[PDB]
Amino acid sequence: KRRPQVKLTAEKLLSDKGLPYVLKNAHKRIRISSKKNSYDNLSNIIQFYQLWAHELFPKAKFKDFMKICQTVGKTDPVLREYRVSLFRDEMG
Amino acid sequence: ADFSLTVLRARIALLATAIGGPDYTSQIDPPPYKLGDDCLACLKDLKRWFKLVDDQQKRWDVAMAVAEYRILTDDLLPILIDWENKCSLAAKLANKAYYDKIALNCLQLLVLMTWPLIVTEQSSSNQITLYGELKKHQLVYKKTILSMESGKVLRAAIRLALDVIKIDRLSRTPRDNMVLKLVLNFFRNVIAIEPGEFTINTKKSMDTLPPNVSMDDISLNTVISSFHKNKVFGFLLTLTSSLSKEFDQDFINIPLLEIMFYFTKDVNQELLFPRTSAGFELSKLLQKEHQMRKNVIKHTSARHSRFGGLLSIQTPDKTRLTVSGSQALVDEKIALQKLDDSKKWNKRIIKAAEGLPNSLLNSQTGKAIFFTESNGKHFKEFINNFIDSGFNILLHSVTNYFTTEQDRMVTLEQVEYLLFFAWFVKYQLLRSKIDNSADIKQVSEALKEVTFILVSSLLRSAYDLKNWTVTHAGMIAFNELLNLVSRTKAATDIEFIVSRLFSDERIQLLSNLPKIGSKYSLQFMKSCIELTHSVLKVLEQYSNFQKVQANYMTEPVIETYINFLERFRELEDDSIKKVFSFFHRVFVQAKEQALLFRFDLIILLREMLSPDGLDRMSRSRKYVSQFSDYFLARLKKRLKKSPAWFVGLLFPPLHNSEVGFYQRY
Amino acid sequence: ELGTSNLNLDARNLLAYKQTEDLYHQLLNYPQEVISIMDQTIKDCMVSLIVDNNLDYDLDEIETKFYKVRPYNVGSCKGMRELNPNDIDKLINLKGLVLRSTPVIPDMKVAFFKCNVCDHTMAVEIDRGVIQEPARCERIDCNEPNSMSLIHNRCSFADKQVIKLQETPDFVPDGQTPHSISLCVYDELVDSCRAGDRIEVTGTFRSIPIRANSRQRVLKSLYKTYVDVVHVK
Amino acid sequence: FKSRALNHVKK
DNA sequence: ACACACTCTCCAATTCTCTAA
DNA sequence: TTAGAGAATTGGAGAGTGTGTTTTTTTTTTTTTTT
Ligand SMILES: [Zn+2]
Repeated sequence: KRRPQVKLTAEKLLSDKGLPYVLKNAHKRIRISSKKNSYDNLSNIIQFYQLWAHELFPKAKFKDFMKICQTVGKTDPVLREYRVSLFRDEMG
Repeated sequence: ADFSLTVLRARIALLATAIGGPDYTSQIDPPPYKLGDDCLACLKDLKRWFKLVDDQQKRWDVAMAVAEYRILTDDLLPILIDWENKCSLAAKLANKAYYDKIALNCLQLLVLMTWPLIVTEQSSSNQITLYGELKKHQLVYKKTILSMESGKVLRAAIRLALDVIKIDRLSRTPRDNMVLKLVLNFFRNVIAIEPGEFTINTKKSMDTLPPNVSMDDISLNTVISSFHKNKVFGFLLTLTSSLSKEFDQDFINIPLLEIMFYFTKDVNQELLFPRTSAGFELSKLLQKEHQMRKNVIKHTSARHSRFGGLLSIQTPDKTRLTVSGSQALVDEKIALQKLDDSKKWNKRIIKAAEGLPNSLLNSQTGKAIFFTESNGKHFKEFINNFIDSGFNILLHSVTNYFTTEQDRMVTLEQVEYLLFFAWFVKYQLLRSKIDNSADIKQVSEALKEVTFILVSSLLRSAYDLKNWTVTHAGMIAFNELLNLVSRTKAATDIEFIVSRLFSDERIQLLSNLPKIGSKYSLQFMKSCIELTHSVLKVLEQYSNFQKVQANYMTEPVIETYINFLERFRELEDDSIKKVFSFFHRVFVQAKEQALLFRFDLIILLREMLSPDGLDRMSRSRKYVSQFSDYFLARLKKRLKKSPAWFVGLLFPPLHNSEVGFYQRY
Repeated sequence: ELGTSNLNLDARNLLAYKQTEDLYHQLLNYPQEVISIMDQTIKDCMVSLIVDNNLDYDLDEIETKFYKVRPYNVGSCKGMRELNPNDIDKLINLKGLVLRSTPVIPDMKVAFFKCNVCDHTMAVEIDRGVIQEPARCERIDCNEPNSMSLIHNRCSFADKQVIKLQETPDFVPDGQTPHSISLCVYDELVDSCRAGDRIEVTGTFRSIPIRANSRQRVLKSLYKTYVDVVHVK
Repeated sequence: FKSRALNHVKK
């Protein structure tokens, strides 16, 4: 056979390298200010998400990363279990 | 066989000379043509070659033969023009029947050869083979017919009509009424022939104007000039306006719909109203060009393309990247963008309409067609007199036909009716917006109950069977009716009509419609948006409302709005005003903030708001920056109150009962 | 106020001011990056003067222009025969006499593409000598392969010239004949110098490979060398 | 046969 | 025999459609 | 309304095939034999 293709998958997201890093650091990473423009602060938010997306899975263009995430995010039950777990933690 | 084929071609060629010829005694250098004999039989047998053979075998070979021997250009036009000019001189003074017989039968061939072309999966392989070439030859026909003596054959065709206008309807035999259908059937073709559409067999993934044809020969501009000099517009105007008085409506009023479609098609109404001028706007446009040049310059290095050094960028966790070029040294935004731009893949992509001639339904209409001044004023005069004279009487007849015949319809007649309605109603609204001499009463037949039912029924039936082109046109017609209603309410029965228009069944349909738009072409989504804006604005001025607005707000509508909004480089200044009006409605008024916290919206506002996209001084930036400020304020508040939304922002919202309620609020 | 674009700079002033004593060394060791940094500093300072002092001059005009530094008087001059492979990509200073100059050569800087079917157009940036041609036509509804094509006379170019410099007799070895070196020069400085002129120059000492044949990517082991001047005196 | 028009051609 | 240009082929990745809980 | 089972369409991996390659002045400085 030819070599099988490599893809983004929920296992990467649920890995310790994955989504927990964002929740462990996002409060410290991003910072808005009224003292800078909308365009300024708006640009700032995307920085962290871009660098994190590269570190996670360098295949593809940033937009493609988001739009790929939509499919697995809506379909996989284990990922959804993790997400309802987050919002239960806030219900705790 | 090939020899049988060429035998028929030769038979035709001999018939192409038995017909007659000019006179070489004449010493008149040249004279006109001169007439043969058996020629009745010649014309009749040619008619048989079309009907009894080519139609029965479904070929178009016979047409190829007559095009080879140039019959139209060479004999038919001078036979007719000589008949016309002879009878004209006789009328100036103020067997002959046989001459008139020849005039009739030449015209009927002109209709046949210039008849427009249709291709399907049931057309013969012969026709499919010959489609592209006969298109070229019909283009030649259009140019020629408009050119001869500055178009004088068109006076022959209407003189034929004038014989049958002449004497009382009470006398007029069925054979007699066919002449009055035939003449109008001619002008439809002459307007309808236009440059070809390229078509190929999809076996492998890898212009059609002939050398004697050019655009100015073929443009709609030309056709206006040609008809005006040759006295057509008076005929269409007189004939349509006295239509109610006992001309048998049945024979005329569909052909006479198709004309009005076939040259309203490809005009934007604003081009007919102005709202050194050309030079002034050209200079202003050059300023815009300079701004684009400035944008390129701001991304251009001072020193040359091989001077460039190398750059390294270190992340958190001490890992490093490499990028080249001299601007990357100073601009991190550019370095970040340039870094991702190298990467190869793009996800491959998905794609609604076929079978009908180019129109608003499947072309970008931000592209005018162009008028001489005399043409501009003559065209404005023709349709203005049409509206003030003919429109109500025409619509009343054609609509009370179609209610009795809806089941039998074909896709084209549906798309004609819905794009004749739309054009004339909009143009009148614009004309009276401009000036007080105009009035809205002229188009007022559209509102009465029967037509409202019929536009509704077309939209209904088209939607259920998933016919998306009729659904698209019906969307355009139903938009205008609503627009006209809000006009008239800004001045009795109209409220009754509203209440019936906004029964619950229809709200289910009109709410449903933007949701499916996400898949389809850029026009479809634009129709959905403009209809939605109108639909909500009427019900705002009804004063029910809270039921209806909550019906609209959900994920699959928002998806369509963003998917449309990100192609803003192609769209108008006005449409973006409409989209942000809706976001103001979702975000501030309804206070359903949770819909828009989704990441591909946040990307969009950077692109569009950057020095990249929307101009620093267009009115759009007022709205956009005033929106984003408020957006990010509310987002700040939400994120600090509940940190889980950092992982929320990537994904759709979560539809579980126990956690989802707190999630959304 | 004179409407001009280039600034001279003798490098000794970097040693006088305490904050730039190390920048002087970094300039000699990394010219391509450091000079670019200096350029984008000067342009920003020029903008800052008119906006801070709130003057009448057109901001768009200043944004449109390119500004360039030209460093000189860098250090001791170096003998043409004594340049060694450990000097590659560092700044150098030479003295000599001009033999000849070739005519101006057009050098491409921006490429211009047009779609053959739908007539969409794109301007593309040239770096490292390679044209970054698009894979498919970028118009959304015309996403087709091999669909774009280059239009030569709507590109943008720049002036290049080559000057032949000869060793001055003061340095030639005993019982030998003088040698020569080739200088590449661009834009402002192009037509400055004539046969028989006597000059001193300043520029990066560069080296590049050369191909074995025009058909294939095969390179030779010996590298060509030349000087890329940024100032002439 | 898989005949197809260049529906997208508008320049 | 050694880089290239071009052709051919198979296989699995992807999206679309139907069914039942 | 979600989701999972089955069918159809497309991409490009990668394997294969054929191909091309080495290789009469006219003007100007210098030595030599000829009248
Ligand atoms: Zn294109």
